[PDB]
Amino acid sequence: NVVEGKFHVTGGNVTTAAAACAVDAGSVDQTVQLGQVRTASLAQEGATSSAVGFNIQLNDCDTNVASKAAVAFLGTAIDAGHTNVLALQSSAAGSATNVGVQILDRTGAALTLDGATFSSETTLNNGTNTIPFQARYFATGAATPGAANADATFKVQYQ
Repeated sequence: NVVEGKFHVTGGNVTTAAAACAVDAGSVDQTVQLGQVRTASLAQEGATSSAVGFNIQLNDCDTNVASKAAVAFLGTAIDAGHTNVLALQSSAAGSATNVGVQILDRTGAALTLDGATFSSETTLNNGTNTIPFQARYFATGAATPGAANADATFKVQYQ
């Protein structure tokens, strides 16, 4: 009686303004294992699984172009009442219900997933910089077992 799955995320720079950095090729397409979580530990709205880390690495940054970077994520919100929780992908094995996936920035806050809400700003050094994130399961009710995969895309904005 578990939910198990992965978080798949792809992304790149905002392309409508100058980019201070290149996005590392290892960060533009990643899959984060969310783990095996018993539904008993996701039995009520608000319950969350232990978060799993993932990073977005930026290379060759020039702080004369911009001093800060942040990341916005886009994905399907699980419902209108939880716009910072990703809906699960469908699966042949039958996907879990009443549970979605959240993306957290360094501050621990779950991020809105509408492509317009940027994470906390990271002050850049020249060269390589890493922006750390986390992913976890979030229960919108009594979770039911089954595959629990989610996907999203990201854009890196410079300021």
